[PDB]
Amino acid sequence: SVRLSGYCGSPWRVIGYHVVVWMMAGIPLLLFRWKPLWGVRLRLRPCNLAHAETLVIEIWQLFTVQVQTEVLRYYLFQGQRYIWIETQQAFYQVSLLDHGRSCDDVHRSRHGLSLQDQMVRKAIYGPNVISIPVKSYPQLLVDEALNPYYGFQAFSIALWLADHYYWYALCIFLISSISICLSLYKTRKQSQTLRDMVKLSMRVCVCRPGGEEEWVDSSELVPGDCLVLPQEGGLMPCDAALVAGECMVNESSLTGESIPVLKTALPEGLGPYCAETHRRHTLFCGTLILQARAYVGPHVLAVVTRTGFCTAKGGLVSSILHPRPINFKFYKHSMKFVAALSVLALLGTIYSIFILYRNRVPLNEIVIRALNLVTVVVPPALPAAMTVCTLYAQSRLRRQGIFCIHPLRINLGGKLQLVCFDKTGTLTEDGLDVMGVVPLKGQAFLPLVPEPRRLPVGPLLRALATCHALSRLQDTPVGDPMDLKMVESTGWVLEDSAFGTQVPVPVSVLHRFPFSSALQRMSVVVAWPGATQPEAYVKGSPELVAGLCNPETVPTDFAQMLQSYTAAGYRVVALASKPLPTVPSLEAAQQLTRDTVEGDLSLLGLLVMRNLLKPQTTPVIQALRRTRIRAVMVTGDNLQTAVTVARGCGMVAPQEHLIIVHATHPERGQPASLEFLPMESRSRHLALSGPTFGIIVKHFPKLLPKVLVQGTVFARMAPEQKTELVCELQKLQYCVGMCGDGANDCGALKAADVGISLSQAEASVVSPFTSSMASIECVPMVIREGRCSLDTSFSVFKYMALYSLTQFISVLILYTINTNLGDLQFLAINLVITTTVAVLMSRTGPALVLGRVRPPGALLSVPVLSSLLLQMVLVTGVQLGGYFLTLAQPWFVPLNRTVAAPDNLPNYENTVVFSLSSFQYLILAAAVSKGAPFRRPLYTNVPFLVALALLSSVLVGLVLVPGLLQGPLALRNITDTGFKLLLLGLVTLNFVGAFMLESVLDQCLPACLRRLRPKRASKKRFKQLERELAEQPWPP
Repeated sequence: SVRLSGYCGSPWRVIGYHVVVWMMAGIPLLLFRWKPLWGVRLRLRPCNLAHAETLVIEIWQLFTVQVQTEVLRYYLFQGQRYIWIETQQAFYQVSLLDHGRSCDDVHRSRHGLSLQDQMVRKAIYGPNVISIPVKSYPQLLVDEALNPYYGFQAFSIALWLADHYYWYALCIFLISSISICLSLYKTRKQSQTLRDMVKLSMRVCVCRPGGEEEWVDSSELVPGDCLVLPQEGGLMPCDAALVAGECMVNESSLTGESIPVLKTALPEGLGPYCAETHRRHTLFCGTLILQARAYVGPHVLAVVTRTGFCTAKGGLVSSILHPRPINFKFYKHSMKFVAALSVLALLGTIYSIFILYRNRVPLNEIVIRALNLVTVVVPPALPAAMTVCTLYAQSRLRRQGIFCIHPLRINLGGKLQLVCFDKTGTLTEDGLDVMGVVPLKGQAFLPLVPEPRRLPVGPLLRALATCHALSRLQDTPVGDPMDLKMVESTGWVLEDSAFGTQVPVPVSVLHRFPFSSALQRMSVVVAWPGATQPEAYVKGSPELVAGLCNPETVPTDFAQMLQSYTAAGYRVVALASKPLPTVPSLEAAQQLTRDTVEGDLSLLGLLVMRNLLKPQTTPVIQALRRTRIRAVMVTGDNLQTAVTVARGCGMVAPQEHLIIVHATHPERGQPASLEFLPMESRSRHLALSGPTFGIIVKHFPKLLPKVLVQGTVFARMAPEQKTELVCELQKLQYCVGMCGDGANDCGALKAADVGISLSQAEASVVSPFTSSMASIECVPMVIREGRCSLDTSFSVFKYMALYSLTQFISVLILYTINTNLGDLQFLAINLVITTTVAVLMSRTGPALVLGRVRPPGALLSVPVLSSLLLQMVLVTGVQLGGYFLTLAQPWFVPLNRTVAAPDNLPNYENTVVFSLSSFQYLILAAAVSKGAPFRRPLYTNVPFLVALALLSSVLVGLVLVPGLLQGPLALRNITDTGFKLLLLGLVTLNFVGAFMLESVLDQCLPACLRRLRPKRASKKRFKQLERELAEQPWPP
């Protein structure tokens, strides 16, 4: 859903808008930066899109986009270019200009592109540059500092300068500048990282039509141009389809896979070109071409399909630059909470005005001091503290091996209620492994041998070690992981082809028949010194190989045992051999036909190779299931294999039931039918394929929510189906995590609320969350860090509120008696104590164990608001007790009410209130810092503990030892010592009361709230569905 609105230019309206906004006030600019639709409507006049000079885009969010003309009228929205099609009278994305053209069109453009036609297509498509818009420091400062929060901070600096509070104005300016510098640091870091990541400039030879070859810069490429690649290979500058030749490509920079992939020439045909259907033929921008072979012609040719942001790397970089806004509002009723604090602030302000009038202070000073009191509850350090929290979260994850490109996405980790896991690579080992081999003795299968190394030397061992199609590239075996795994299992070393015994003669490959997808098998011709005649070894599908084998060799237990292996999630391949009476020689064996070798075999043994589960998978799955976080396995593999892995990793514990949901296509004469297939070894899981999922999505919208709620295994799903599944689960107000490492999981990881990729680098682009570890242990780490981040940000907001209300009460108490909190005392409180403690509060890390209780999501919660109100009650009580206790002292002398502060400073009332409140800031900071369930205990934070200890020591020095900082801070020297001990006892009483109140609330109050008002329901659609299914189970 996108809406456009073309606005043609007009000078008089623009100059009128300019003068009105500039001269009238700054409020219109604020409401425009809040609601820009009114601003653009006033500034510029709506008109026909064909006459647009400045568009408006809605997606609901508003962007305004200039239109540029070159005659080509184009604009750029979020990197992508849209051009003015005159015939269609619309703006079409250049990503779809040649979309749909067939492979024959690509092979026709193979000859290249005319230089003039290249020039026009470069005007259309733009340069082949993923240009990250870098901003200068003045531009970044303007973008940051013009926040209305910093505007209010500057206004407050003006008010405090007016009241001759120079030190406090300097404090506010320093804290605001620290906030701005932190924002600049993070923003410029991210931008520079992106720029050096996409930096790319090369000279690539392009095949100009007419037979000549042209060398241009990398940015000169346009779609439809023909590249020629170096025979040794290089880096890929564009997104091209391979038309002639083959090449090794290392797609780790794009996909994250380190293995070399075969990229072959595009198959000629009348089918539309697709980067996904023809992926094996498509070269991607940013990948590495290890080598290129020109089997036909003199050079390897590729034809450019996508340039700039159109490429896959361009799409990923755009998704990083313009991320989809986070759906979750973690701070539910944040505006209501801020208004609930602001009504208390307004009551305090009206009381301040009343008492200031009652103190007979001039009206100008009344309004100045009321404005200062209002500015008190807008803490300068709130943005700094809130950015520091996310910076610490990102640092903790990075030290754990988890990298996030959007640190605000971390809080979504503590909101996760469901995590989807791709099976292979993520839950199971990346490839198959040798669990056993099944030799024969005549017509009887021998017992399984776990390791093939100790098998006696013979035709079966040689078939295991030799019947393959390996090719030693760079002294490294490459090819089918099937073959690589079996040959490394045999222990024989590759050296046509010869093999050396691990510890017993070397064996040579006289001839080799390469594997074919249609044949389900392959064969070789093999001889060794000491052999009377060569032996031909065949490995392939057991059913087909057994037919080629002699019937008197194949045991009758063949079918039953192969089914027994297959049902257990294994993968069985058969090994057969036959003696060839041909003389052992290179020439003689090369003339053997495939039919001769494949026919008349003998069954020597079976090979079983299952995909092992990673050791870390089961503990993580059971830890997530213990936390009541749904573990869903969304795989493209077989359903039986998926179910076996799911039961093995603890997604379906043995006491649980698993129902396989099967859906029949609505063929002619009948509708679509759902049938449920129960199987034997919250407690009822469903297993269904991709076809079944699509059938249910189309024809069964009523039963789809229940399937999604109690569906655990999702096998045989295509990547579009994985993305659809993630979206459908999110439609039930799940917070879905996706932990697929694969490249095919790209859409699901982009769609999911938390998308984690397992084996990546520091600079990976595949998903918002990337990890370096191969195990799914990064998922509980992300969840623990997200819960810690949510708890930490809640504690920081609570401390900011408590902070602010405490200082507000102190200023009110001092206003009542016609004094104030003094200049350097504001500086000390707001900078030395509060900013330090607030930016060190968030440094403590997540709890070491994931627990069932979830962090809250409502800032105006009864627990949070009750905590704030009951902490402020005790703060006000302690300060007023201290003030009413210093009055009772005999040495006390009332302040000079005639003058106004700071003229009457130092005075005993200011001294007592400053001392008490300064201790209360540290007390509240320690009180809001909860540990378990979501964080480590407070003392594990050594900077925070050192700050609390040193600041408490400095405050105790201020109270006790005379003459220390009592000159600058303007503290009256209290001679009495029993009174100092009484004040310290009042501070200790407040410190004990704050922690006891926090403990009592945390323990009792949830129980009291549940007993008082049991929740009628839960707003979440999935929880409603879970209760509905408990009432009446759906599959009967």
